[PDB]
Amino acid sequence: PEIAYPGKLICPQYGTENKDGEDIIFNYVPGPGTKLIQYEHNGRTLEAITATLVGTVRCEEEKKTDTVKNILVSVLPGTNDFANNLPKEGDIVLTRVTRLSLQRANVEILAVEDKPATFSVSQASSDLGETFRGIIRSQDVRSTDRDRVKVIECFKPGDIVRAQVLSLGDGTNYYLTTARNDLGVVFARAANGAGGLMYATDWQMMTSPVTGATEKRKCAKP
Amino acid sequence: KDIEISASESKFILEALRQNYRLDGRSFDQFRDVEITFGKEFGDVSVKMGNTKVHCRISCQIAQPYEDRPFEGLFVISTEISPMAGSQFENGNITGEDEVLCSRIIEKSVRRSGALDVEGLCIVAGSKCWAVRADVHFLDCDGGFIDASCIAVMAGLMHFKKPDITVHGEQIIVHPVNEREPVPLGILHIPICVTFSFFNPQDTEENIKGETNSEISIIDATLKEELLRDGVLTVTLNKNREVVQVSKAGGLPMDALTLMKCCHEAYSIIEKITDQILQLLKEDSEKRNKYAAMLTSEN
Amino acid sequence: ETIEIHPITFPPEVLARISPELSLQRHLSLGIRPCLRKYEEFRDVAIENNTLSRYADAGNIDTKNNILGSNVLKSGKTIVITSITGGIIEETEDIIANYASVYPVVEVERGRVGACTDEEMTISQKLHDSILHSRILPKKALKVKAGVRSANEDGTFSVLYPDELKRKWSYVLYAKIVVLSRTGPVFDLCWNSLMYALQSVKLPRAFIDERASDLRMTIRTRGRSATIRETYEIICDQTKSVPLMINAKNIAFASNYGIVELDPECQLQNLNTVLIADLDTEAEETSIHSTISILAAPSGNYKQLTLMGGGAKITPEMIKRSLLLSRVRADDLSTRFNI
Amino acid sequence: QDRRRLLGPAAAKPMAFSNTESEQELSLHTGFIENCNGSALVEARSLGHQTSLISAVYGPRSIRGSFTSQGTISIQLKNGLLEKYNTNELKEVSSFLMGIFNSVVNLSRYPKSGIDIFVYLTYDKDLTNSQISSLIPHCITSITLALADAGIELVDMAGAGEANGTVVSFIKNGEEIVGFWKDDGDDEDLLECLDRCKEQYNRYRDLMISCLMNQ
Amino acid sequence: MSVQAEIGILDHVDGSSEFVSQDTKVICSVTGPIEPKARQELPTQLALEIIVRPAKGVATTREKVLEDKLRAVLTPLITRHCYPRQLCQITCQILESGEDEAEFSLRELSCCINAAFLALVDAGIALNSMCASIPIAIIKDTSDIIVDPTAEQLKISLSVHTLALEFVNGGKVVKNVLLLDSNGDFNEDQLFSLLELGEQKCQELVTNIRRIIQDNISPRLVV
Amino acid sequence: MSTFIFPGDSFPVDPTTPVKLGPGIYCDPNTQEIRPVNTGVLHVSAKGKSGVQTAYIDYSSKRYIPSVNDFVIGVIIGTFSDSYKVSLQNFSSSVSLSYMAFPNASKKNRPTLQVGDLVYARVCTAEKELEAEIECFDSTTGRDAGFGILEDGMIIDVNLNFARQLLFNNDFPLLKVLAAHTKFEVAIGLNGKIWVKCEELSNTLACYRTIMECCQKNDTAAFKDIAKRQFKEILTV
RNA sequence: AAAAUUUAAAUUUUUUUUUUUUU
Repeated sequence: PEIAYPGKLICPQYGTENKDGEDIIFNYVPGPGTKLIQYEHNGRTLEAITATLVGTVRCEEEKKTDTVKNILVSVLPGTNDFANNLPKEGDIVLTRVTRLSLQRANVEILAVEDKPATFSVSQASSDLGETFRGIIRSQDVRSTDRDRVKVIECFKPGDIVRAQVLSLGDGTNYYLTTARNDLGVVFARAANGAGGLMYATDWQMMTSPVTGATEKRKCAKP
Repeated sequence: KDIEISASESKFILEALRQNYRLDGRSFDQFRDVEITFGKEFGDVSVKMGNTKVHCRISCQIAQPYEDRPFEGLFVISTEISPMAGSQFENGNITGEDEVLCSRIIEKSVRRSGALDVEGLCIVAGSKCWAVRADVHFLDCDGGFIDASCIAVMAGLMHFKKPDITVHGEQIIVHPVNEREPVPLGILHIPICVTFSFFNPQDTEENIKGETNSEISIIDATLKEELLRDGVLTVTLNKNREVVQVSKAGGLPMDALTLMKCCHEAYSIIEKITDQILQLLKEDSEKRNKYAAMLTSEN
Repeated sequence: ETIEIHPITFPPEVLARISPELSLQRHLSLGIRPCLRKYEEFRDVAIENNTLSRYADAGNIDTKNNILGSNVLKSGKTIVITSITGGIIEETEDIIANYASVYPVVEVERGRVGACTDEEMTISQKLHDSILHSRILPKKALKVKAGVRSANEDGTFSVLYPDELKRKWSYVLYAKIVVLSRTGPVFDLCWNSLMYALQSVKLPRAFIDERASDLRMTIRTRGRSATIRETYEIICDQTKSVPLMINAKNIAFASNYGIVELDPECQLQNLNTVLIADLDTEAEETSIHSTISILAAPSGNYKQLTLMGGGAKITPEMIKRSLLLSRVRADDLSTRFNI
Repeated sequence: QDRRRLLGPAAAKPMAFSNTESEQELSLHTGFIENCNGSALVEARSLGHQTSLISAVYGPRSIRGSFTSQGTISIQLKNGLLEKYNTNELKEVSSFLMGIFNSVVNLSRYPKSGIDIFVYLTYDKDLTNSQISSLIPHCITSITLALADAGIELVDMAGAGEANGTVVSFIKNGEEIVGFWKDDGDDEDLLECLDRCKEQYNRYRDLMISCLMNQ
Repeated sequence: MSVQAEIGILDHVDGSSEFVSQDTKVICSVTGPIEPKARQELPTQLALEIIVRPAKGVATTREKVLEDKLRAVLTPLITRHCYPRQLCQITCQILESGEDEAEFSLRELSCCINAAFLALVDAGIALNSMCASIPIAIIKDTSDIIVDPTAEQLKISLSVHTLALEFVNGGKVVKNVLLLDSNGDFNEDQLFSLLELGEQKCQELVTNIRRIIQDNISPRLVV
Repeated sequence: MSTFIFPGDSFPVDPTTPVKLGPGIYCDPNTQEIRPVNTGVLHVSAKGKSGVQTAYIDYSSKRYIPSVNDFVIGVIIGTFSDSYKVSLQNFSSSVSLSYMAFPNASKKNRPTLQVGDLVYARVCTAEKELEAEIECFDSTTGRDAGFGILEDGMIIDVNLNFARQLLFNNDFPLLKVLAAHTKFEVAIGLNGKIWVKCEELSNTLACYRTIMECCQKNDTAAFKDIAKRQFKEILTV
């Protein structure tokens, strides 16, 4: 099982080795790119791990610590795709600020990172209003002084924020947060594009070199 | 796109009617004064009643007639609102209601009424006729548009002339403009519409089962006046005392005996203004011909 | 306080999605384009003509097809296909009134469903305008010389054609532009793809009946009557055709241009005012604001020029440079596909 | 008329003219549209009839409507240059299209996400001296290749085969049917209508997987 | 210089101007900044939507491009960062043609820019510079060049031209070109000559204009 | 014969001066330069002001731009909880007003105003780019309950520069002749709003028609007889 | 003769051009 077309039938649910006289059972575990599909053939049923995508087979395992063997099946592309890497709960997503409310802040999803950096930008055109947009509520900006929140003192339109997914929310937008000392503002130009490039003075403040002008943004830890 | 007015301001005018006052300075049953001025082109006119300003345009060209009435020429009126005349309006909403409330009137005021002989657009039957066009532009609103566009179109028809024609089968000879004169058009009757504007000072029930008629009706609602009115009514007549259209499409309930008593007062109003058009058409054409006298003696 | 503020840098595919503008400014530092080109590196142009007209096969022209002369255009990452039909109305030196044009309809399949987009609605107008301002087409080229189908002996038909000269008739032509994978400005490729379709248009042989059955009819008035004229329906031949007559010495070609001004901050080592042409690549189309678009026919001719100056100044010399770059890019394409 | 377009003067008219087991064949190509994320190109030519058409993917696009658990498909059939199929004739096929892919696509992988499918019936020869029914199975193939190009979770290379005015769509190497379409034909020819469809399906899916795995 | 203008002639609208050159009467209207729609906003700059009504007929494609080139010119005139998440609807009315709309669009494009420039002054919005446009033609038969032709001269014109310039420092420095609408047949050599009068003439136009603005508005101003 | 200006003129003053910016001038965020960007007449603040001068252009407008510490008149249009929806000018953007920004500030006490009322309030906090905010009661009131909701009255719209002269100027002849007939109230709104209540609607119409006419004619010296005539026009009766 | 007793009301945007109905 190496290279896969969508529909390439790969392996059953279970397999068997004999490692030194004692019998060891395999547990083929479906992952992304997979689906167990039952198959009757000449009478008898059969479940099988199915390639549902384009690229490479990859079989892995990890047990949770904090004679059978679980084997995660994992299917990949191999030698540009983001529907592969749709945002799930808790992820770190780079976004651009769309509009500032007194209530809240609104951004659009652009780029999703990954675990052990590795990214996945969306390949979409925002000028259609195509992309997924999300919402940061103003009390969710940080937890330190979470009540008397001054929204303008952390964000302006069009700016880049390393933010964490809260949850799905509705279908229209997202529940999103920045409430950490490592999260928040990544980069913007001065006066929302009307001036040059600005650098985070602290983790807590931001200036600009040539100008001599600073602004308050909830910057990320660099 | 929403006009916002305080309810305090709402009671204010409603009080002023209850003491027989209105903010403009007219009487209740008094109409604005009308300024009519023509451009150099035929079928070109600027019409102005105080704050409301309009402009329209008449033209014509060659087309075939329909199968429907193969005898007669073609004619239609455009009344596309631009949000220039007020920020309420969409960019050319032909599907808004008030637009239709502006539309169907002028549709009935002109087209179904037939002030203009469409049969006098027949150049040759079924082959080539006229396509006469009426583009209405609004400039700035203080209401009375549907009365203004009533006038300014009918103003424009009495100033447009069409050029000279000669027929030989297909050899249809449109002549040069300046050798052979342009020829004006045939108006069967001159219609003038009147906006009526209605104000209950009371609740519903004292209009409904309060037998006492107590409802104030005025002419030519100004902009602030127009935003609180309760019924909408327009009648149209002529010089020969026939009633062209009436449209009360709902709104406030309303006594019949009022409406006849209303429509009689329309008559004396519209007649004087009508003749004022009639002299100015002459007098401008007199000024055209006196300047034509100031041209041939000059040249 | 003198501070080594360490910035945060990214993969380049991250950057362009974020900053169209600064990622451009990265390319300008090396002096390149984010379409990986250097300043004046221009896209290849590839066509096939006449494939989708029925007049592709000169040997066997098929039956139910209705297409006059066709053009395929691919250049860069945008495929555009040009199709020509024509219609006929019953018709009854170098000045504009001698000059007509066609009726095109563009569609850009840019993912959006819905009505006619405003980018498209400009296009078919803008072409038609300078086609008139090209003065390509005297209406003598629209004059149709019909034959009459002589009902000859034993039930056979031959169309008597007159040659070398009562009603007249006129071709009226049409176009359709389909746009696939829009990556930038489209108008130059809208222009140039038409031009090769224009040279492939045959005029099909039109004829009327010998004596059409469809004759004069009368209509009764309320006492009077008139006569409908006889309805001679023109018919184009299934077979014969003639080509199209062109003021060939006015066939232009298209080219756009962009001039930018540069930040000192944006450099990476491996005033300052740069001309770019062959514009593409959204980041470019966002951020270029003083621009130049030119029509030109290869002997130094110019159908039009289009300046929108919204960014930089314009020198007299970037003008001449673009003019120098005009007569190259056009003249090659005149000679490239030799149609 | 239509104030939004250039349609010429009205009294003109277009030009008029009067009279004076076989092989199907493909040429399948992907990755050529940069607006999309999934593209597919199809040439077809068979015995009097040559056909070319384009299938275009936009996804996953955001949904401004509301929450859904999973994905949603949208399919457009548009006339190309010459052949003009009827408007209501189009969307019936678009209805028939969506039913099959709703036994294909892992929508559950794609919550609140849209699928846009643009099909361009671009150019067709019919030089032969239910005319839409002869073009059904090639659509599904053209969609599947573009949907592989956007790389979306698809259960099977499902395909349809044709036997004389009859369209039957398969999976599992034909061992199940996912989409059924019938016009006039014979009566109880179904059993032969199993076969010739199946083998074209047995042909076509092999042609498809060659187009991708060899690239 | 048979041009003439009016400022502040509408009522419910922020900026209004009648521009009257030699034959064409055109009024422009400006409303802004006002509440933008959902599909129309920009997070940073100012959104602009522009409507031109012809004198004759309705809004079609012929109107559409004259709109859209006029979109391009105003965008650097406006200090666009000053009004984020906002909208200024601007609307132009063609009232008089003064030119064959079937054959030309030249003078109107010169006219409407010269119209809309002044209603913004009525509107008093943060702007950047000063501007002007003129129509220029070159005769087919005489082969000479007239600034501000007529429509019969357009009939014998070979090539029609509109120049839009950006004027600063007392409106004297050509800061930039805005629009050069080269249409008709032309070469290299005519073009630098074609600028070279309009280099002067548009400044000569604005030289009139600078006066006119203050004459109309300083009595509207208070002392 | 003034310090008249255009956007795109030469700015008069030297660059090395400590200068508080007034409105109408714009500093470049990109190239740090500063230019007059509006139409009209500059008025240079004269010297001696701590060595710091100030430029401002007289420009004319009707469309009011919300700016801070400014007294405006507003309309209750929605009850977005904790925080009112209020408008200041038709077709413009709505403004947000706290429910608590009120002279008896009490968070358990929710006040009483309803949709469609007229209130007097000052712009407290307003970025150019953010949802603007106002206050009736302010800290800059200094515990003053001087703003507030209005009663019925009557409100008239004028252009802004006129309304400045209503506020900023005692030489403005209007309040003289009006006090010379009857006694009444006046609220001044920098949003071009002028709210008046009299003892009488009769005089209020007399108050109405003058202010429409005078601001139209905009000729302050002529306003003696023009005002008094409308009284006779009311005293026509 | 004292003593005291009770409440709580809802916030921030998705769509396809106008004929044409019997003197």
